[PDB]
Amino acid sequence: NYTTINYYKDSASNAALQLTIGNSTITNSVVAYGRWPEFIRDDDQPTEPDVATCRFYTLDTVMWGKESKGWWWKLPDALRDMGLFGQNMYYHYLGRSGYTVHVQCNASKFHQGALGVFAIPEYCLAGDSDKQRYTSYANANPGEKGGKFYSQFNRDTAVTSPKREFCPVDYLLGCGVLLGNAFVYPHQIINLRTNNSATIVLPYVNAMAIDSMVKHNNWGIAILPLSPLDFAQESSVEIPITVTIAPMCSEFNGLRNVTAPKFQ
Amino acid sequence: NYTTINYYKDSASNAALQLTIGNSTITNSVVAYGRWPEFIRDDDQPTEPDVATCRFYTLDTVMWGKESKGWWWKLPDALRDMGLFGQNMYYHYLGRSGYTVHVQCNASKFHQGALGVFAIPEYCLAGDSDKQRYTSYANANPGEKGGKFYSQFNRDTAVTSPKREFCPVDYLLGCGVLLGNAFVYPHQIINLRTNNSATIVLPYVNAMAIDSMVKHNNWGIAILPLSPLDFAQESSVEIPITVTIAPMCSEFNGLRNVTAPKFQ
Amino acid sequence: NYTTINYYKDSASNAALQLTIGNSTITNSVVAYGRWPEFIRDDDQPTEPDVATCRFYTLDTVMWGKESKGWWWKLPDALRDMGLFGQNMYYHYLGRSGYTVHVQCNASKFHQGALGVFAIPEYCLAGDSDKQRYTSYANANPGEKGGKFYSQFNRDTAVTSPKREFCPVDYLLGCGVLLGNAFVYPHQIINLRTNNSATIVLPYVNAMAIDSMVKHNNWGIAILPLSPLDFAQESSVEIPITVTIAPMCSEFNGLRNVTAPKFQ
Amino acid sequence: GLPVLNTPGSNQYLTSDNYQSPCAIPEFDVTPPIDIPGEVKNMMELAEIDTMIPLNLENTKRNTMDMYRVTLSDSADLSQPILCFSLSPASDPRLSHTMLGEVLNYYTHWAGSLKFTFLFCGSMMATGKILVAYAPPGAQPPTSRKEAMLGTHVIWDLGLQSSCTMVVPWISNVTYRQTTQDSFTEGGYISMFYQTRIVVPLSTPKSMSMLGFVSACNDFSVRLLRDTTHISQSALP
Amino acid sequence: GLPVLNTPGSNQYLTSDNYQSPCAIPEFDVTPPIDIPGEVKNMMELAEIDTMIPLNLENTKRNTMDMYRVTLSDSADLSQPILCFSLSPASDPRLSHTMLGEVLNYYTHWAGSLKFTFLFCGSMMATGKILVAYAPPGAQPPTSRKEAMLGTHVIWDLGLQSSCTMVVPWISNVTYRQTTQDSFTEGGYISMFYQTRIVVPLSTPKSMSMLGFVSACNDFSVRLLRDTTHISQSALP
Amino acid sequence: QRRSRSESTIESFFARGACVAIIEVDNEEPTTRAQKLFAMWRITYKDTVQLRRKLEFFTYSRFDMELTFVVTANFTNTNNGHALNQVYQIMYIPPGAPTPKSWDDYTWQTSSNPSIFYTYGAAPARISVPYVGLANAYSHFYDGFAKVPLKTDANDQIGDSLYSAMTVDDFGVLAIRVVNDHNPTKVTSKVRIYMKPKHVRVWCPRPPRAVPYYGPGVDYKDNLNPLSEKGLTTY
Amino acid sequence: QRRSRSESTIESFFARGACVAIIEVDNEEPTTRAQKLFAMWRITYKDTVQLRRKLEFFTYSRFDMELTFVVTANFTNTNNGHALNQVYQIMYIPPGAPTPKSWDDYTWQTSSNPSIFYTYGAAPARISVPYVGLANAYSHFYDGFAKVPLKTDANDQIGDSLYSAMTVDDFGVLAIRVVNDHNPTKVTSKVRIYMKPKHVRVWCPRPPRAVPYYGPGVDYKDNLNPLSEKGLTTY
Ligand SMILES: Cc1cc(CCCOc2c(C)cc(-c3noc(C(F)(F)F)n3)cc2C)on1
Ligand SMILES: Cc1cc(CCCOc2c(C)cc(-c3noc(C(F)(F)F)n3)cc2C)on1
Ligand SMILES: N[C@@H](CCC(=O)N[C@@H](CS)C(=O)NCC(=O)O)C(=O)O
Ligand SMILES: N[C@@H](CCC(=O)N[C@@H](CS)C(=O)NCC(=O)O)C(=O)O
Repeated sequence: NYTTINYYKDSASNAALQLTIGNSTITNSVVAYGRWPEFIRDDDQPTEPDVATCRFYTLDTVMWGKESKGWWWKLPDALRDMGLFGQNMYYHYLGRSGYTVHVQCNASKFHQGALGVFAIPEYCLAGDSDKQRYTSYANANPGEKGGKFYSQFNRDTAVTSPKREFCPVDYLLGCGVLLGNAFVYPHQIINLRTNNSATIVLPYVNAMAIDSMVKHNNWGIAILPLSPLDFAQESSVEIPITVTIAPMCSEFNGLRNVTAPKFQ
Repeated sequence: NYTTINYYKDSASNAALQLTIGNSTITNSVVAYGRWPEFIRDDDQPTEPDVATCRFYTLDTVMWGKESKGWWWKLPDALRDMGLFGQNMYYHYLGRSGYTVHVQCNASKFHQGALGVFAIPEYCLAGDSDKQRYTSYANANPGEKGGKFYSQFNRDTAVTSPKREFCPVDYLLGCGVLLGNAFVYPHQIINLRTNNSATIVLPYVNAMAIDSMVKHNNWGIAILPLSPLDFAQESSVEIPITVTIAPMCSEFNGLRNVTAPKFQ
Repeated sequence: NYTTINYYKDSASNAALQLTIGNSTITNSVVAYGRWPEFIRDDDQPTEPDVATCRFYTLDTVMWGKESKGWWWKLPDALRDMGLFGQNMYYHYLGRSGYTVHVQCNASKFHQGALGVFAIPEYCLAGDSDKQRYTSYANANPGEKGGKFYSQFNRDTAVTSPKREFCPVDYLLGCGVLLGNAFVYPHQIINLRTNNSATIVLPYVNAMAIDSMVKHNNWGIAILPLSPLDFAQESSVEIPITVTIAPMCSEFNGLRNVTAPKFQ
Repeated sequence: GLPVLNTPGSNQYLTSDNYQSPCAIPEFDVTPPIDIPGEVKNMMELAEIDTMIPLNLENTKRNTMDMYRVTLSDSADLSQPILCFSLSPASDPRLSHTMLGEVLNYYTHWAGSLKFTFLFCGSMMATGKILVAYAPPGAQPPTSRKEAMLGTHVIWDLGLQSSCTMVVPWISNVTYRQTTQDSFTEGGYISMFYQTRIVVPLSTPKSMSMLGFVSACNDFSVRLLRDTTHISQSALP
Repeated sequence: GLPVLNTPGSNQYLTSDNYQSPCAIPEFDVTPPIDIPGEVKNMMELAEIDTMIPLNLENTKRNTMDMYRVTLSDSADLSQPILCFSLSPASDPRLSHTMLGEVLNYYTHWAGSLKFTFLFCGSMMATGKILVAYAPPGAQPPTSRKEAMLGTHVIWDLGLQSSCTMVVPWISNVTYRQTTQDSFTEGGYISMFYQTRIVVPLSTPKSMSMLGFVSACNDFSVRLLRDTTHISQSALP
Repeated sequence: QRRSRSESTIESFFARGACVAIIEVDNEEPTTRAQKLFAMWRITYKDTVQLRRKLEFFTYSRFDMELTFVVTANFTNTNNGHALNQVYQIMYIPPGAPTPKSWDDYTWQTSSNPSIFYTYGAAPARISVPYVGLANAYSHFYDGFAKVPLKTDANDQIGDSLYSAMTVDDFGVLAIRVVNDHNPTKVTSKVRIYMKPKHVRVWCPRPPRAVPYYGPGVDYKDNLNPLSEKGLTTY
Repeated sequence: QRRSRSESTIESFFARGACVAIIEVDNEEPTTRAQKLFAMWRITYKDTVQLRRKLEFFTYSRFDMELTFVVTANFTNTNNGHALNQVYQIMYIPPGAPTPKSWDDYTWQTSSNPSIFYTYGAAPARISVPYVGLANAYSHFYDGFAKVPLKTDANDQIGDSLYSAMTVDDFGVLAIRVVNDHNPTKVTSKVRIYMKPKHVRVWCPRPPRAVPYYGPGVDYKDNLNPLSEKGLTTY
């Protein structure tokens, strides 16, 4: 074989069913990257509410019709005002947690339509102005209500009082990539002719073992209608969509006074 | 001895009688390159008509006189309309086969003359115009009839309606090489004073294990009079020449609808 | 010791009494380079006349006086017309042979003088004109008679009909080197006060194992008076000198028709 | 010192070379890594993931969500194909911008089998049968079911199964195919036809949508890395 | 670092050198080979294949088929030679353009024996005898049968055998001969004569043709590769 | 044998040098008005688009770096004289270190900062750098801010920060100058920087960019119609 | 000993560098009219005749390649000034990759395409290439077409193709430019490419060309009388 000896001392120089959680119960699931949520490994005492925070919280129901273009949420932003989980978030400097997301949508055998649910790590969205990275904290953290997609890019032509809001586009996924490839991310498809619910399990993903839960969002959830809703020969159709999220294996550290962000 | 060590990881960087086949019988032979036809080795299920295609087919007889300059055929082009072999050719995308060629020419003890039969792999012929590689598919695939050689280069001086035909030259072998060296190829000599027939066995030769039989011809057969025909003190002499070809170890793959080339 | 490794694959790149022969008898000898004549080693059947060609032939006698400057002969040229040796020379393309040379010169106790006999391999002589290497074949192969030396260079100032002859000079040995160093070659000295004959044995010397005997001469014989001849108080003195040469271990090959050079 | 001789190629910079160079920050304490989910070892792993195909690239539907949907109806012409395209994973516009196509556009040669999936998004009360056919190259592209059924084909029942999968195997004369358009290395054709028609009862939609996905198999390989044409630049920041 | 001293020849490009250079396409998956008939290991193998000799290079027959044919007749002058040439495989016009000559024109030195074959293409009713002679160099080229028969020769009977073979052995003073014309390395002469005349019965052709072939033997070698004069160029595409 | 995937590995996928910076430096007589006697470049891989697009296939990465420098010089006028061979100084300034304000200030003493001296006409310069990430891996995408506005803040600018940005200064800068004094004739020069990742690990594959980049972020402005027209039933 | 056939082997027969390409590149001020600021050469061995004739002794071949580049520059005028040493960029563009339209477009970033930067006055550049054939061996002769016309085709141009050709684009191209900006004086340069096969295997020996080449194919136009005159009974 060919001979090789490394000269320098540095390595760089070298040549190259029912699910019950806590006091909540909901009656196949998808695990992101095949990794179940877990606590920090062996390699300041953390606080861990075993059941006061690891349970299912239900968000506000939304309506799906013939003109809906999609919805998106950010985690852990969406759960900032849910029981003691939010209190622990705002009373500590460092936090960590995984999630279990459950999407519910029921219809009849005479309806038709398909929804795509995508879980995206580090889901960064585009703005609505010539200025770059000018979106504000308040607009980037809607909370429980979340946001919506659009079919076109509407530039905010107002220099007097810029809105500083996102302008996602459905077929660009709001980030400049084609929607067809979004299936690279963890995903589920709800087809009304086969099923009525979707489930995803998300572990903690980040470049650090633990990070602030207030200034950084680890996950994004996007729901988009792949096929339009229809029902018999009716002009208008509307059905509800519900989202339920459960924290799992949550840890907090850095206890001090409480944080009170200015949301408008 | 001298010392040498290879440094780079890449190898390129390193310093440098009766013969019966199927339902046919014909009453010494030459094997090209000393390799008998064989099926593909171990290294989509192929179709293989054992006897419906591996048999002797006889082409149209030609006449040899005192002014004949030669004849040429292309394989597998010449057998495109022979029984089920052609049907398999045009019903499949990939084909493979070897051949057995038998040339027959009989005369009397008072005749004299010599024929040279040459089997050429990748037999590419020259055109008849200033434009390069402008010959058409129809003219390059004559079929059973085949083509003929010429004693001089006749340029096609017609830009209105170019013929787009080959213009082979006998002493240049139709490809820009001297005829005397054509014996480098597999060959036979029919001398009327010793024998009356020739036989050659051709294996499958190509850069690929299997290839299309419609857009590529693997073999060419060339017959040329090395010595002119003569008989007693007669002014005109004509005798027949016959060619019989048998496919051997033929395989086909890629079954779909039938292909119908436009031959004029 | 110092370390060295050869890198390139090529070696060049690497850093650096009575003597009876056949039917002849003649009543100390010198062997050139201490090598006796021998036949070709183990490393077309040659012809070898064992005794029809290996015998003593006597040339024409010459006269030595007070003004003689020397004589020279070329071998095998001098024996081209001696019995069957010449016939074998001219009937074959390749020849090989060694020689035994015997020089005879007798006088009285009252004479004085000294002769030097030199055997020279590849004895090339100088011309007699401004043109270089312009000597003719006929003049360069005198034969039995041989040639003579001169005490000065006589230029042939005749462009109309150049002679194309050698012009040897005694003190330059006819080749541009001082005579005193000619003793580097195999040599003998005949001093009239001690002896009267000389003998030399010459093996076959050439860059090839065998070569043509017609266009190339392997040996040259030169006889020069080192001391002038004298006798009592006489004005004129002349004595005879005789030369006898015997081929030894002669081989021939390449039999065809006979060669007839044009000697004038 | 030690004698040496300089050979051709000295003092040149080849961007694909692999040599050793000095480190400008010696004795640096590198931060240790952690186990992050989603590690990737090979780019082919990305090409094995199914992604939607923009089948409908009509003028008014391209660059829009509807380009991912193919319409099906109970009153369609049963003698005409539903969709047709060519087996050019990197050059065909309908396959070039998929993840498989994006990966292939960084390479020059490709080989292997492909997997196509079709999803039916109608009502549970709809029924029908479809024929999905692949034809190797060499002959006329199929224009009718009779021609298509002579090649490789699969029959799909909508009622029993809402999704269908067809594997296109590797059948070629050369060992590798080019990622650019070239007749000498054409791959074949893919077509779809109605075996039976779509039947729906009353009070049910008569029109529905179908989706398509493509992916590579474990016997897929690429060769000769090269730059892509999907990104450009006109000015430097 | 390590002290070094640069020697003469550094930073030069010799076209016949053999060094290592970096690879511009690392980690390439090469297509494996297959067993293709007709593999060649040495160029001498091509020189051992017999090929026709254009013996008749007359003005009106050169560059034509008839240049490969030598005429024989029953009324020819029995005292004159049929054909004559010199043993110069690479420089003689009648041997230079043969396969042996083409191979030799790429080299400077050659050595070894040669094989000549002659084929008779008359009728079965014709009979005769021929003498084929080789003469080593040094003497006058033979002009009559009496001179030719003194050298190497073979007697050929047309009736019994239609083909004859003569082996010219290696007989030379130097170990290698030049591929160019030079009197110091001349090879000899080849001649043909009628031993008896050609006899034919009535109702039979009186004229016939003969063909010639040449090849090398297993004891043939070449040396000092060089460019050939059989191909030229005047403009670049 | 069977086909292999040797060249589709991450290491093979990133085993090429890519340009990331073209920097202009001039040698001439200093004057009152603005000049390019020394240049400062902020380190980043987003100036170009090829390596950026290749890297953005994944969310997280961890690798070492190899940097190569190619220098090309030329004249500007032809009636001022000639010049002798020049020497270029390249200094790395990490965050917090003092920055030059002139081509001949004390900061060029480089007592602690690493520096390279390059002689024109020699082989292109080359160095290697280890992984210098504060966290356990590099983050190509960061959904968050560096500050959080608070209700008790006096004004709204206290907590304002750019979206999807970690640090104002990251990885420092490179300062390039010509050490030689000024000849009577001006001489211009360009330095091209080529970057090659080594020992690469990646996580969380991501779909590639489909529309032209617009700034360091994921924003898009123009050319939002990449796909072309084709027939539904057209081969 | 006995004579050997060491130098008549295939490897020894092809163990020499042969020129295949001479390419002209100029450095000057860009202008509206046509210029040679960057050159693109299509890879092939048929531009010259020596290596082509040597290779065409056989029908099939399989080998790796060694490429060497020799660069020679000169001036054109003598009343414009002088120039500094130049740097040349050579980039390999495989089929399907974007091609440059100017000497300073984004395509020169060479994020994935291999490239060589050469400094004038140094040793000639050199690289090696493996066997990159799609099939199991290279085909010097191909008797066939790439398309087959069909009776159902709308027109005759659908199935028309050149005889004895496989692919329109094979092996890609090489793009050569001068990285340095333009001096006031124009400078011309020529790049000569030399090719050496290595690890050679061949199949199906073929008689050599006897008449001048005419195009990439086997066509012949002029000089069809190679042999000279000689006497039948003349030694
Ligand atoms: C992700 C990612 C990684 C990087 C670049 C990190 C390396 O940054 C550098 C560079 C480009 C050069 C030097 C450097 N060290 O020494 C020199 C000098 F000597 F050339 F000046 N330059 C040091 C660092 C940390 O940017 N984004
Ligand atoms: C038969 C036959 C073989 C060939 C040439 C095949 C090799 O083609 C090349 C060449 C000539 C150069 C490169 C190349 N790789 O890198 C470079 C660069 F770095 F110099 F740009 N050039 C790559 C291939 C495939 O052409 N005909
Ligand atoms: N003299 C002509 C021809 C130059 C040329 O390119 N010649 C070719 C052969 S026609 C060649 O290979 N020349 C040798 C070389 O320059 O390497 C010119 O200068 O344009
Ligand atoms: N032609 C313009 C653009 C030059 C330029 O910097 N081009 C960029 C891409 S927009 C590039 O990478 N060019 C190739 C290079 O010079 O390395 C100029 O000269 O200012």
